[PDB]
Amino acid sequence: GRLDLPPGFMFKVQAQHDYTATDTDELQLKAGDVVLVIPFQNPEEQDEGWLMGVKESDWNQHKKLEKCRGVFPENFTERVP
Repeated sequence: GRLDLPPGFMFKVQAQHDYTATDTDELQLKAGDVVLVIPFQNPEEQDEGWLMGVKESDWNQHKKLEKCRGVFPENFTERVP
């Protein structure tokens, strides 16, 4: 996939449910998905219980992550050590 990693990135997470998100910049998660926790552009754009993360596949497009950026409920996902 990508050659470089996203700056500010935190870690990889694993969804535990299928949350269909349909927005202009939402993050669709599927029960058993892989998403990376990254620092959004601002916390004022983040919701309560939802953070800015990108899917594993999207990572491959890290080249244009700026267009892969999305949001997802952390309480609906799990942290991957």
